Amino acid sequence: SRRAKSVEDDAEGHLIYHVGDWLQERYEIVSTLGEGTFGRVVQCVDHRRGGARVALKIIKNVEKYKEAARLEINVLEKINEKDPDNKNLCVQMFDWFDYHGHMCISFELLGLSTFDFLKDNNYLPYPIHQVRHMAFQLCQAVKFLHDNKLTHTDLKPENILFVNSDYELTDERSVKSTAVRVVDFGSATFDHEHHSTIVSTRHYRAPEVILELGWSQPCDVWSIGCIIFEYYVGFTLFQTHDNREHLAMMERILGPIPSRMIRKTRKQKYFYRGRLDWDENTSAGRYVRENCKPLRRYLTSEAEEHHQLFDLIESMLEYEPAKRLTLGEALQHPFFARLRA
Amino acid sequence: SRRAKSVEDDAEGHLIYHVGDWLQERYEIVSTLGEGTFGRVVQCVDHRRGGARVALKIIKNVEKYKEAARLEINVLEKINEKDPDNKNLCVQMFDWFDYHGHMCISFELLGLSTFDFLKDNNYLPYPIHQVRHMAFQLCQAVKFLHDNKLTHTDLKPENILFVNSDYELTDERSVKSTAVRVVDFGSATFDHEHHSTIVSTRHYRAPEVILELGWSQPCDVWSIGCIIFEYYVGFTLFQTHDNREHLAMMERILGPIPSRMIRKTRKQKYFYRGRLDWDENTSAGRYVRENCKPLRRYLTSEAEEHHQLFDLIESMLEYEPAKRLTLGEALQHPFFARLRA
Ligand SMILES: O=C1N=C(NCc2cccs2)S/C1=C\c1ccc2ncccc2c1
Ligand SMILES: O=C1N=C(NCc2cccs2)S/C1=C\c1ccc2ncccc2c1
Repeated sequence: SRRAKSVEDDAEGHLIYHVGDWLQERYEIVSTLGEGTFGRVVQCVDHRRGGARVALKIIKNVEKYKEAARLEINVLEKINEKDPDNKNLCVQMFDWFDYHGHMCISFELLGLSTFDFLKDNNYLPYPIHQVRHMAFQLCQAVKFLHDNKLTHTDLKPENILFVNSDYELTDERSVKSTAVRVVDFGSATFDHEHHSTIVSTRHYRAPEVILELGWSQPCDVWSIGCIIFEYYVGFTLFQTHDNREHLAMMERILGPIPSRMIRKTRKQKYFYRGRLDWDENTSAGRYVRENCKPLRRYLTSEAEEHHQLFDLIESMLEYEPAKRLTLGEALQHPFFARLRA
Repeated sequence: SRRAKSVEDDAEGHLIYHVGDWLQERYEIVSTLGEGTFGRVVQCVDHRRGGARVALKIIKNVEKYKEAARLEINVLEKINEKDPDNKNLCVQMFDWFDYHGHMCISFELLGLSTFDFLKDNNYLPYPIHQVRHMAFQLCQAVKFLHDNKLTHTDLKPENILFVNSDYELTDERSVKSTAVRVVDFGSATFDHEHHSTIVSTRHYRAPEVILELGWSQPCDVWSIGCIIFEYYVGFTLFQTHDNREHLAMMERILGPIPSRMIRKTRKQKYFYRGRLDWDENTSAGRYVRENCKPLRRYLTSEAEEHHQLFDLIESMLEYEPAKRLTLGEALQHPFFARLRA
């Protein structure tokens, strides 16, 4: 057990349980699989379902998380409605229910997340062939969403789970099968619905989000680019928590922000004389410059297949959303020629 | 640098800085002293003030934390107004200012918190003489607040700082001087002001708070009891994050909740047939019973001075706020006879 640290702790709002407890006279809690701001996920044995091992996501007993979970539920319903055979690469929901205020969602039991595998492997990056397969699947998965007028908005390695994270050793861990699925549709959004102003986890937030110019499907593609990169080098592309620094970092890695965007943003405070307001010759300046570099310098190799990866990444991190690569285009990219046939 | 984990991370809203930076052409940031939900505290050299080392509390650039900080500021102003010579045992604020949205407060540089000293010492508890001195000062400090129509509402070991945490070794750490001060008046509340429904950090939350019956000065005294205990055994008295469990724990440790309170609470969901709704013969039941016991069983010793401590604690954890020990009574308690003369 852990120490609460404030009047409003993540520790609050959870459902108490102990291994061996049953829910709805049906799910036997076997073990806890993880915790997130939303709640906990627990491994259960489903007894109205053969003994099948499932992943139960138990949501906090709080209005905001419960709202998000009701929204997540019908996003999952509309997913099963458009892909009965689970060929779409989004996680399969079995059932859901309110449990004394805690929304509960049952999913097929998967493996470790692509983040947690990495972390548990000392942030040693995935080999390129594995990055290719993973990236490919991630694009299919999210294109499916995009086709049905959805935007996930919170794509990140923790929300991409290996179907099975069994691995081999060498002193280094290597996953046996890079089959993956996309999870967490709590923030997912249809085109007709209200859009939150701020929408992604910092490291995967797209510039149009930062500058509140509006967002839609393209901001996912930005997230995807940032993930592919992370998979390839093993650390986040934008390690920052401040808007101005984040923008400073983009500029350095990607080149300058288009004035159209600078001019149109209500977030005018980060700009002076028409450019980003950021002195490179301060300590903050020194920090960004010392801690990141132009995108193409992160290449491990000179081989073509590596350069092809970075062309893909480079297109996904296009500043201007309308010019940014779509995921349809993404699946046609040279980098993926092997995996298509 | 650390990984953001959600759309709304603690990592967000902070002010970027680097050691060596100056603020207001005055404070030279020397080192970071810690982080909390509110912001960061940094050690600075004040150059409009002799070179004095101060603790600068830099608040996030966010409406809720900034509101709390404006409130914290005038609570500190009214404290200097009623005790010019800093004899009151609350921390001394030197100055404050808005810095591009970040409220900044300057304090005398103190030492490690009573929690962090403990933690850094493997949760080995403070000897009783030290507990006595600490408890005594904590009571004076908060009585001062109580006298001037205040309630801190967030008393906890992290908010009680040693003036100087220099220590001697033996394999065990022992602080050389148990002089302490009370910090963090972000949640502090006058009697005429609006009272938040929920007000303390879980482990120090008073039953009248949990059951939303109203609260005022007495709920601090509850917190204080819980702290004294923690100081004496080295771990929290109520290790829980759920209301019903928490109430279950109280009952076991303290005896049964007064029906008056059960009956009057709008939080009627935790009660059936007039008592707490809690089956002791479930696993949850088994957990509470196995993980805590009646208050007086935590005694390390049989000596009178130990029993005296527990009479004090026992009175501070009176269920009924009006019957609960006041801090005036507290300072007169037998346990403190040594320290008075
Ligand atoms: O719908 C979901 N949202 C998630 N959030 C990812 C997390 C982030 C931080 C802690 S968990 S997990 C999830 C469902 C989910 C589905 C199947 C699983 N199988 C094995 C292990 C975990 C699993 C989690
Ligand atoms: O007004 C305040 N509220 C605080 N909150 C306590 C924390 C809790 C978690 C991280 S910091 S510290 C504080 C002021 C404060 C004042 C003097 C100090 N001297 C040395 C070291 C730290 C210091 C912090």
